[PDB]
Amino acid sequence: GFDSWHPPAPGDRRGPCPMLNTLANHGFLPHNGRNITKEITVNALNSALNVNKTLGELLFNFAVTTNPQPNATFFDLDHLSRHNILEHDASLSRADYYFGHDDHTFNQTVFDQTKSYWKTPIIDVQQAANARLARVLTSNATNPTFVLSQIGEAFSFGETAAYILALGDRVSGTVPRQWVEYLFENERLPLELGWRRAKEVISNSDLDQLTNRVINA
Ligand code: HEM
Ligand SMILES: [Mg+2]
Repeated sequence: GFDSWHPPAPGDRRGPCPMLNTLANHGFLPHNGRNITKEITVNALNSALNVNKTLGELLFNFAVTTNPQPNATFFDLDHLSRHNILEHDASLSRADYYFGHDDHTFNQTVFDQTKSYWKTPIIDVQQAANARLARVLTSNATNPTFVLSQIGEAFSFGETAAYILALGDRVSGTVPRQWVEYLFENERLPLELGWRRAKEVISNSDLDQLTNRVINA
């Protein structure tokens, strides 16, 4: 829960999502990142972040498509790392698969580029959109195998909306820069800096409206 945290050990699976990695480190998800079921996913997202259980189920249904095992009713966090299923190029904190065949390890050089677009202590929708676009332009210019499919692009917009929605204020569309940086660089919730679990339930409609604002910006 909120009061426990420890880093992954050998055998603990981690993937390309900073938030799922964080929730496993806290034990909201199994700390070993394995055998994650619909019920575990829905309960972890609701307990930790106040994600609507309907949204949590939809996200699980995406996640489970990455498990290579036939007829799987679970996923492990490293299944999410399979290139161009849910994972995609032009991430904010991971390298493109092309360069070193590692699209899952946190990459400080990549993240430093993203952070350079967060110029003020509060991130707004415009700065969030700039950071993501800069990553797309950089991958496009440097990765000869760069692809951002229609679905990958929709995912990319949704991921930027997600850190605003889970950590910040969905009406103003703002979030403290330090909390987002803390999440990515520590894979721990920024509780000591004052972050509180969202008091309003986070539903599909909330994610949709914020995603569309990032697109419009
Ligand atoms: C079951 C639920 C979830 C699943 C299956 C999932 C899956 C993923 C995957 C596969 C990626 C990699 C995409 C890429 O290539 O960049 C990713 C990235 C990301 N996810 Fe999650 N995610 C979930 C929940 C969340 C939540 C609740 C948040 C709230 C903060 C979140 C925030 C992010 C962010 C900000 C990224 C971008 C990472 C980057 O660009 O480096 N995710 N997620
Ligand atoms: Mg990626």
